Amino acid sequence: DLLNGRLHMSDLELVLIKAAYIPDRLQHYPIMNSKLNVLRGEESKR
Amino acid sequence: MVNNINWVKLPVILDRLLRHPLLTDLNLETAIQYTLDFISAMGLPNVYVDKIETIDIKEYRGELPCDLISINQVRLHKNGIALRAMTDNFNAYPTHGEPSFKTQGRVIFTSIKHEKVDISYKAIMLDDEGLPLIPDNPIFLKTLELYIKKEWFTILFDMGKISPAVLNNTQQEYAFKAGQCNNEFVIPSVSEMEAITNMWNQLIPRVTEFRRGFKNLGDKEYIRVH
Amino acid sequence: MVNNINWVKLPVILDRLLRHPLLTDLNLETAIQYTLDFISAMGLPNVYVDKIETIDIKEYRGELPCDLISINQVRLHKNGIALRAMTDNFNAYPTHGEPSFKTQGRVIFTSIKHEKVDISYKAIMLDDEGLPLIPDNPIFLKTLELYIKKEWFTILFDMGKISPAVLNNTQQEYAFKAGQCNNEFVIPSVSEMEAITNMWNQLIPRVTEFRRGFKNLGDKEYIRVH
Amino acid sequence: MVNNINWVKLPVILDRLLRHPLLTDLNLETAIQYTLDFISAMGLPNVYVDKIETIDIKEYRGELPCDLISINQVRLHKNGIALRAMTDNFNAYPTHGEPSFKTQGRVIFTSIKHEKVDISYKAIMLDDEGLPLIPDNPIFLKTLELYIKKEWFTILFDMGKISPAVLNNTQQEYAFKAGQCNNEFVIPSVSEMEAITNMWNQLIPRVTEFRRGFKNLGDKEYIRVH
Amino acid sequence: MVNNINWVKLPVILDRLLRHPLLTDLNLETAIQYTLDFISAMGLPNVYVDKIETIDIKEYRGELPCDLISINQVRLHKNGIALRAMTDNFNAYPTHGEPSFKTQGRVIFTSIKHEKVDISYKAIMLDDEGLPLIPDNPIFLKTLELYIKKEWFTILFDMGKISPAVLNNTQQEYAFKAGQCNNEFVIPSVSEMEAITNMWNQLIPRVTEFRRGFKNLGDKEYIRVH
Amino acid sequence: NWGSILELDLSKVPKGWDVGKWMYYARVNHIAVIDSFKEGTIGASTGKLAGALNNAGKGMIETNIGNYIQQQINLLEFIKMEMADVAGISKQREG
Amino acid sequence: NWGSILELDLSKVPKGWDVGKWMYYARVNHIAVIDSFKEGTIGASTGKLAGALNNAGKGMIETNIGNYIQQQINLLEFIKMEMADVAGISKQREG
Amino acid sequence: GALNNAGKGMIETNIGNYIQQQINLLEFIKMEMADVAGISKQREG
Repeated sequence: DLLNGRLHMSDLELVLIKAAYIPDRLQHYPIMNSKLNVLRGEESKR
Repeated sequence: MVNNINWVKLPVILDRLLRHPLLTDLNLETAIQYTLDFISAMGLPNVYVDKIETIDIKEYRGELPCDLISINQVRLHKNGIALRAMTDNFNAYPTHGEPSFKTQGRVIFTSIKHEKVDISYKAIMLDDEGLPLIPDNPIFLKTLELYIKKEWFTILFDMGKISPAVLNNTQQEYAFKAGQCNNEFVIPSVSEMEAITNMWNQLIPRVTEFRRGFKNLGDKEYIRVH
Repeated sequence: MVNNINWVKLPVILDRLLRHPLLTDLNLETAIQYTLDFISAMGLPNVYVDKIETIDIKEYRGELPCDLISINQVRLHKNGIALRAMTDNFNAYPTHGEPSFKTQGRVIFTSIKHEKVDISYKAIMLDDEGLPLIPDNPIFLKTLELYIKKEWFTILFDMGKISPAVLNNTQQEYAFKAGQCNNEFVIPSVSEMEAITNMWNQLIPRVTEFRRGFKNLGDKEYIRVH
Repeated sequence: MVNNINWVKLPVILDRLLRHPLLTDLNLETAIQYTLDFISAMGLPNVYVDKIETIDIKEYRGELPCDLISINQVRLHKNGIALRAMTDNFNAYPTHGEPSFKTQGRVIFTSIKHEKVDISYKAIMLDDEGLPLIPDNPIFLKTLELYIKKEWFTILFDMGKISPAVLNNTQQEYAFKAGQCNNEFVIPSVSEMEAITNMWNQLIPRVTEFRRGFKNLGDKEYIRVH
Repeated sequence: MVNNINWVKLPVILDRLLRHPLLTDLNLETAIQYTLDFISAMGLPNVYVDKIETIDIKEYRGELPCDLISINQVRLHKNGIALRAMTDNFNAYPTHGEPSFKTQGRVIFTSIKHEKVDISYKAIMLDDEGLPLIPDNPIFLKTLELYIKKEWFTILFDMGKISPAVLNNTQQEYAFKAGQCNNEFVIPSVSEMEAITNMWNQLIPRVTEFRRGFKNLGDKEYIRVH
Repeated sequence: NWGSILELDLSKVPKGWDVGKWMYYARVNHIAVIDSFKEGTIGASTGKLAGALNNAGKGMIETNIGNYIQQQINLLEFIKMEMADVAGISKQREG
Repeated sequence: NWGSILELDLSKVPKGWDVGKWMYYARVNHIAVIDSFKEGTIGASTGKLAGALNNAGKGMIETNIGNYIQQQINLLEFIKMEMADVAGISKQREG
Repeated sequence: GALNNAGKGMIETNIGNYIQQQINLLEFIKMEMADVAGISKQREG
C-alpha cells in the first residue's frame, strides 16, 4: 500500500482517523517509489 | 470575552459609589449620563445587543430603526449579498455596479433603488424602564465606579475641595482598571480562539468572508488526502 | 495549581482584617462585595466550579443555567461535536455548516434549530447560605485581605484620614502579593506539566483538540518501531 | 536541602519575638496565623510531610483525605500506572483513554469509574496539640521571626506608631532572609545532586519518568562496552 | 580552610561584646541564640563535627541519631555502596533498583527493607556543658561579635535608642566581615587544592565518585608510558 | 547535551485561560494572546514595584556544550592523523 | 579541559516543585516555568535589595583552554616540519 | 521640538520577503514533484 500511496495511520502511531482529510489524517509523499523503479528498470535492461 | 454578560440594573453601581462619603450627592440621573459616556469611551462591542431588521429602500433611501447605534452589516434580502460602502460622490444623482450603503442619521443611503435590505446592527439593552442595563462584571462595575469617581473628583478638584494627591490616585486607578476592563472584554474565549485558529491557518486563503455575513469565517479548512 | 483548593467561609477573611484597628468598621456585607471584585479581577479559573448541563435549543435559542459565569465549551448532545463561535452577522435570519453558538445574557444563540446541547461551564461555589466560598490558601487569603485593606485605605486617603506613605505601602504590598497569588494558581502542578509535556512533544502534530472536549489534549503521542 | 528538618513547637518562635519590646503583645494565636501565611508564601516542599493513601473511586469521584494540601501524584492501585490531568471539558458526561484526575475540594474527579487509586500527597506536621510544627532551622526561624515582625510593624506604621525608617529596615531584612531561606531549602544536598546528575547525563534519554512514581528518575544510565 | 579550627567556649565572645558599653546588657542566653543563628546563616561545613553511625533499617525506616544536623552520605553496611536520593512518590507502598534514602525528622526512609546502613553526618560540637563550642578564629569571632552587635542595634534602632548612622555603620561592617569570614572558611588550603588539582586534571574522566565515599575523588590519575 | 532551555513566566497568560490550552493555540497560530493589564502586573505599571517585572525579556539556561563537542571532534581527527603518519599509512594510502 | 560551566541560581524555581523534576521537564520541553513573584524575590521588586538579584543573566565559568590546545597543535606541525626539512625527507617525499 | 525634527516616516510593509518566501517554496515543490516522478530538470532538457 505504501508503494501505492496509501498511508495507514495505525502503522506509524498508536491512534487515539477514518475521514480523508489532513486536519486529522496525514499526506503521504512517495519518496520510496523512485528508488525501487531504478532497480526494476535496471533488471529490465540486464 | 471569556465570561458571560449577565445584566443588572444601573442602581447596582450606586451601592458601590455611595460607600464613599464624598460621593453621597450622586444620583441615578448622574449615574445614567456617566454610564453612557463610559460605555461609549470603552467601545466594547460585547455590551451591545445584536439585532437584525429588514427595511425597504424606496429610492436609494430607507428609514433606519430607532434603537440603532452601529451597523454590523447591511445586505440584500433576496440575495443575501452584502453591501460594502458608498465612496461615490454623485450616488443617486443622474447625468444628462457592486451595491453600497451609507448612513448618516435615521436614513440609510443605498445604491439600489427599490429593494428590501437586512440590517444587522447593535443597540443598547434597556430595562422595564427605558434605561440602560449594565454588565454585572465586577471588573466592568469597578471601573465604571472609578469612572464616575474620577469625573466627580475632577469637578471637586476644580472647586478646590479635593487634594491634588487624591485626584492623582483616582486618575491612576481608573487608568489601570480601564485597560484591565478592555482586556477583559476583548481577549477571546477558548471557543473564539478556535474560530480565530481556523481563519489564521488556511492553506488556500479564504479572502471573501464579507460577502457572507462572515458566516464561514471561523470555519475549518480541510484538505483532501491524495 | 500545585495545592488543592480547600473551601472556607467568607468570615475567615474578617478575623484577619479586624486584627488591624483601622479596619474595625468592616462587615460581612463589605467583605462580600470586595471578594467578588477580587475574584473577578484576578480571573483565576481554579476558584470556579466546573459544571455540565444539557439544555435544549428551541429555535436557534436556549436558556442558559442560572449559576453560569463562563462557558468552557458548548457541544452537541447526540454527536459530542463541539460548537465554536458565531461570527455570522445574519444567523437565524433567512433570505428570500459548522455549528456555532453565541451567548449574551441568560440566552444562548446557536446555529442549530431543534437540538439538545451540553454546556460545560464555571460557576461560583456557595455555602449553606447563598454566599461565596473562598479558598483557604494563605496566599489567596493574604492578598484578598490586602485587597480590602487597599480599598478601605483608598477611601480613607480621599477623606484625609490616612498618610500618603501608609497608602503607598498598602498599594505596594497588594501589588506584590497579587502577582504571587497569580503565580500560585497558574503555575502548573507536576501532573499538569505532564499533560503539557505530551501536548508539546508531538512528532505528528495533533491540531484538532477542540472537537473533543480537549480530552486527548494531554495524551502521550506514541510512535511505532520499524 | 542540605540540613535535616528537625521539628520544634511553635512557641520557640515566641522566645525570639518577645526579645523585642515592641513585639510583647504577640500571642500563640497570632503566631499560628502568621506561620501558616509564611509557610504558604514560601512554598517550600520540605516543610510538608509526604503521605500515601489508597482511596476508592465510586463513579469518577473519590473522597480525598482530610489533611491533604497538595497531591504529588495519583496512580492506579492495581497497575501502578500514574494519572496525569483532566483536560476534558465533558468528562463523566455521556453523549447520546489515558486515565486522568482532577481535584477541587475534598473530592477527586477521575476518568475511571470503579477503581482504587493511590494518592501520594503532602500534609502539615502537627503536634500532640492539633497545631503546626516548624523546622528548628535558625534560617527558617529567623525569617519567620522577621516575617511576623514585618506584619506587626506594618500595622504599627499604619497606626503611626513606627518610624518609616524602622519599617524600611524590617522590610529590607525580611527581604534578604526570605531569599536566603528559599535557597537554604531548595539548593540540593550532595545526595540530591547525584540523582540530578544521573537524570542530566543520559545518552539514551529517559523521557517517561512520570509513569513510575519518578522512581527511576535519578537512576544512573549504564552503557555496555562493545 | 587554611587555618585549623581550635575550639573555645561561648563566653569568649562576651569579653569582646561587653567592651562596648551599649552591649552591656547581653547574656550567655542571648549569646547562645545569636551564635546558632549565625552558625546556620553562614553555613560553613568546617564548623561542624563529622560523625559516622551505623543504624539498622526495620522496614524502609530507621531511627536517626539525636545530634544529626546534616547527612554527608548514607551507604549500605555490607556493601559500602552509597544511596542517592528518593525521588519515588510511592516508595514503600505496594501495588496490587538503585537504593535510595529520604530523611525528614528523626526518621530516615530508605528503599531497602531490612538492612544496616552507615550514615556519615555532621553535628555541633558541645562542651562539658551541653552548649555550643565556637572556633577561636579572630575572623569568625569578630564577625560573630558584629552579628550580635547588629541584632542588638536593630532592636535599639526600632526603639529609637540608636542613630540611623550608627546602625548603618554596623550593617556595613558586618556585611564586609561576613564575606571575609565566608572566604576564610571556604577557600582551600594547599593540601585541599592538591585534591582539587587531581580531580580537575583527569585524562580519563572519573565520574563515579559518589559510589565510594568520595574516597578516590582527590586521587591522582596516572597514565602509563607506551 | 540538551538544547537551550527557555525560562518562561506566565504572569501575562490572560484570565480564564489554562496554561495548557493557551500553549496549545500558540503551537498552531504561532501567536499568543497576552494581558499586560492583569492584576499580577499592577505593581510595575503603577510604579510600586520594579519595572523589570513587565520587561527584560525571557532568560535562557544555555550551556555551550557544542563548542566542547566540536573541540573533542577536532582532537580525534588530529590523533587519527598522527597515528597514520607514524605508521607510514596515509589516509590516501588507505583508499 | 572541561566544557563551559554555567552558574545557575534557583531562586525562581516555582513553589511546590523540586529541582529534580523541574529540570527534568526542561530537558523534555526545552521550556522552564519560573516564578518572578516568589517570596525570595520581594527585595529587588519592592526596592529594598539590589535589582541585580532579578536581572544580570547567568554567569559562566569559562576557561579558554581551546586556544591553548590549538596553539600546541600548531607548534607540533611546525616542529614535525622542521625535522622533515633538516633530514631532506619531505612530507611529499614520505608518500 | 520634535515638530521641527524627527525626519519623515515611512508606511513600509515588508511584503517582498513574503513574496520571496513563496517563490522559494514553489521551487521546492516543483523539485519534489520532479524527483518522485524520476524526471529530473536535467532530464527535462
